[PDB]
Amino acid sequence: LTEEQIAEFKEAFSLFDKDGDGTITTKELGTVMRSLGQNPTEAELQDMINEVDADGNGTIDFPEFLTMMARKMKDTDSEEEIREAFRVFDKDGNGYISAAELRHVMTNLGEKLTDEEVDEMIREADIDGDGQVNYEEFVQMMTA
Amino acid sequence: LTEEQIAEFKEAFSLFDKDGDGTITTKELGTVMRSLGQNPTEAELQDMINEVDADGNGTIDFPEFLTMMARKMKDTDSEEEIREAFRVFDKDGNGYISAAELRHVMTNLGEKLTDEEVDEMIREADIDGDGQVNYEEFVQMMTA
Amino acid sequence: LTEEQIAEFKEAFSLFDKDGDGTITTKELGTVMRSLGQNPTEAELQDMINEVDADGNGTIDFPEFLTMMARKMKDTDSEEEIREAFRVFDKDGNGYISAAELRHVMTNLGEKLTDEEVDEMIREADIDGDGQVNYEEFVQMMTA
Amino acid sequence: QQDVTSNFLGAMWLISITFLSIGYGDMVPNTYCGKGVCLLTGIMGAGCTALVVAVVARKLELTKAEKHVHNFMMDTQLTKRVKNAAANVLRETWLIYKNTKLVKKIDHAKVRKHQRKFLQAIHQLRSVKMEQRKLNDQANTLVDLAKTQNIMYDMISDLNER
Amino acid sequence: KLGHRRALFEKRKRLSDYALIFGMFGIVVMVIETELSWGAYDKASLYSLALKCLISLSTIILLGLIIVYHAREIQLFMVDNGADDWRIAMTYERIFFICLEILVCAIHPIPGNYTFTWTARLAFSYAPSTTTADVDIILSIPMFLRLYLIARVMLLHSKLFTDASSRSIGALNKINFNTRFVMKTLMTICPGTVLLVFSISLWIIAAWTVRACERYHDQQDVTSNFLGAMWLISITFLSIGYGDMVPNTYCGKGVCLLTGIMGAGCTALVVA
Amino acid sequence: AKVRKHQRKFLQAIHQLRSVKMEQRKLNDQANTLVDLAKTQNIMYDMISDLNER
Ligand SMILES: Cc1ccn(-c2nc(NC3CCC(F)(F)CC3)cc(N3CCOCC3)n2)n1
Ligand SMILES: [Ca+2]
Ligand SMILES: [Ca+2]
Ligand SMILES: [Ca+2]
Ligand SMILES: [Ca+2]
Ligand SMILES: [Ca+2]
Ligand SMILES: [Ca+2]
Ligand SMILES: [K+]
Ligand SMILES: [K+]
Repeated sequence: LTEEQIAEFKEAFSLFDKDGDGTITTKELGTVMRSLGQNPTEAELQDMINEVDADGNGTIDFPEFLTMMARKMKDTDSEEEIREAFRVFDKDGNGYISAAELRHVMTNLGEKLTDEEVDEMIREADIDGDGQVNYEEFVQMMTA
Repeated sequence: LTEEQIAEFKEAFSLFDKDGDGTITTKELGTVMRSLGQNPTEAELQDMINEVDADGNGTIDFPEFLTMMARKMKDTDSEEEIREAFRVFDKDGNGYISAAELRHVMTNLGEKLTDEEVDEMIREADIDGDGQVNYEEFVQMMTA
Repeated sequence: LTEEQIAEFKEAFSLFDKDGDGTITTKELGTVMRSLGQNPTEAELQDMINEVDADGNGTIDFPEFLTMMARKMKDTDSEEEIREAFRVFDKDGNGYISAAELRHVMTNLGEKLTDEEVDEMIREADIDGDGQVNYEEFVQMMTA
Repeated sequence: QQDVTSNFLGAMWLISITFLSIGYGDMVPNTYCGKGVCLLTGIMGAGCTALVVAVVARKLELTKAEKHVHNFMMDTQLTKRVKNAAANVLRETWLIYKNTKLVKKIDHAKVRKHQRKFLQAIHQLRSVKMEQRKLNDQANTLVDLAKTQNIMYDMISDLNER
Repeated sequence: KLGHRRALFEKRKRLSDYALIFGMFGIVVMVIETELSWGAYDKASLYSLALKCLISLSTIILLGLIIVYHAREIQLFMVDNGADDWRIAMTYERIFFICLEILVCAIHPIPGNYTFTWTARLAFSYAPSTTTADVDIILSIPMFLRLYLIARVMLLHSKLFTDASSRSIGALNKINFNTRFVMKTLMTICPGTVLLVFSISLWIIAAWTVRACERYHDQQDVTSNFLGAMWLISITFLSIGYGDMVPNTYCGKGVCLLTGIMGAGCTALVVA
Repeated sequence: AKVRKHQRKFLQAIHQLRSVKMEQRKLNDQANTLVDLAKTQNIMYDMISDLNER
């Protein structure tokens, strides 16, 4: 990483981190986001600060900042979008999808596949054979 | 009656029921409406969810949806505007109209009727000499 | 000041002094400020009334209102912008600035000075010879 | 009998120029049919042009999601400029003192030049801070005001139980 | 991972400038040659050959630079979107746009001497005219289409969209940093300068185009005058209308139509 | 060749899926501005007035 790219994200950490202290908390993030017109709730702010924190400390640091600003800057993660496509049909909120609904949506909604192809997809999809697909290990095994 | 209409009806039913419980409650009916920009109150939501229900359950059923949708899509039931025309002059909110007020509005408002016609009315409209002529029966006897 | 200027000053004083009392209170100031569309809080109103209050009373009189009205009308009061320039880099809400940070900002931000000049400035500015450099002094000393 | 208004391209040109309200050139109708057609085209154009202008003026606006990023882009700047403008004041307020109370011989030209630069620095620092207030004011009055209203209504309804 | 990257952005930035230089060189040479050929020397002299071989060479190098800038863009696409073979990035839209760019940038007056027959009807008098024109005038005008390279260079040299933190923040919000976003931001921050620059740039180009078109059927110095064409363009832009000056050919009429169409929106935007 | 064709189609499907989820938020943003904001204000004012007499 170029030193210019390090002075950058630092001129931004200065913006996010007010009053010094080298730490970004929920209140500071809420203030900087409300200064732009946005009105996040407490749950949304907590989720945003949880998606970045890895220490478990509850506060974000510059090393915890560079590991995400150097990945969201470029590229296009397919693993972050296949999961979205999966959860489009998962309205319950859990992490499971029924096999019958999966077969129906694969065979009736857009570029329909044949019965044998979807049967093969199910047979290599249901590793446990319990009739409840997880669609998470199904992504880990396939995309990676 | 055709399968296509059932398809659009099921698709529309899927909008209201956010979850997969097959139920429309006071929460979804009102969450959808506020997503559409409407701002119903508790009484209005309760009345809307009440006047479609059949099996006294509070939750709205798919046959209950179909029964209302198959009728509110065509024709103009005159028994829905005659009662509104009666309610126009019912400011109090009860279900009774005084004979004198009815005679006055029939004689002085609109195209006006002669004394003989309004004399035949009341004496035919009111099934009793109480003087509190009901308008809910003069829709199920005269116009049925 | 001439008699006419005193006349306009009294006329302007009459606006804030609504119901009389010979005094302007916090409520009167808040009312006259909010009548113009502004929405000041309690802390801002208290700060505004404290910046003018003289005899520790909490109320503003004409003798203490005539002053500052002949000063916030001409000149620039450079001693009021030097303090703002110092406060620009004082984000901690205090009255001290770090010597190392002062040297860094004087060296690498705008019309960069030489090392010897900034070293001389740091040595002369530190009367107590400590890392916490005050900025109320060095503004009350050089701007005599 | 001159192939002027009976030419397809000539008629196309005439209709185009009358639609935009520029006006006729050397081609004007010889009959009432052409005059009526030109009147109809002008009447239609007098509203069509305004509608098209309104549509193309509305199509050049930023959405809310793009506004929320443009605000951050502008707020990333207007701070380097503020720091640069504030450092010059501190530089000159030291240079003037040095040149007026440290050197054995007082050079008047340097003092005058530094006192001239001090006012420019002060004015630039005062000017750069108005853009921040303008940006804050325009970034405000953009909140929904409905989600918080519903949240507060629900909280007060819950508190009504005492 | 910043090793292969940041080594292609600079290459593209240099290639854009080196393409712009050779793009503008040919325009300068064509203007000079078209102005000088009307009286200083005939089309059979050696000066025309000398001044057209340079344009041909500049076109060759411009095409050579373009066909390498596109390859660098393909390499950047491969680096960003995980892929191994380069045929993944080759779709119908990309090929069509590359072909369109090559066709647009591969037009210039070929050296030689060719002529054709031109006839037109004089305006306000309805009198036919017939002169033997040149073929080079047909190919010289479309060279003004090379002006998108200025926009490309300005977009690639912008100090706003090139910031990494802004790109990351915009990718978090799921927005695209395409040309429309840049145009909207420029209209938001500086709406008057863009309009002024566009109008001033269009004025002289349109006036020169009208003057060059209407010089074969004009023996009275009315529409073949630079100050007589700038005035016409100015009065047509504001929708006032023509006076005693109307185009004698279809080129002038088309230019006037385009100027009027542009003005009908430019005036409203400036007023707003 | 099949792998390359299917990867191209996968990229196209991704880019067409990401485009359709922006209208779903543009509609919500443009529809959230129709709230009256006065009936709820009056209701809350009445509730707070009732709560005042604790
Ligand atoms: C304009 C602007 C400024 C900040 N924005 C923003 N920041 C997010 N995360 C931050 C990253 C830095 C941190 F780690 F220090 C704290 C958490 C997340 C996020 N969003 C909104 C869009 O889709 C959901 C997530 N937006 N947006
Ligand atoms: Ca902090
Ligand atoms: Ca941490
Ligand atoms: Ca339900
Ligand atoms: Ca039911
Ligand atoms: Ca008082
Ligand atoms: Ca006092
Ligand atoms: K006109
Ligand atoms: K007009």
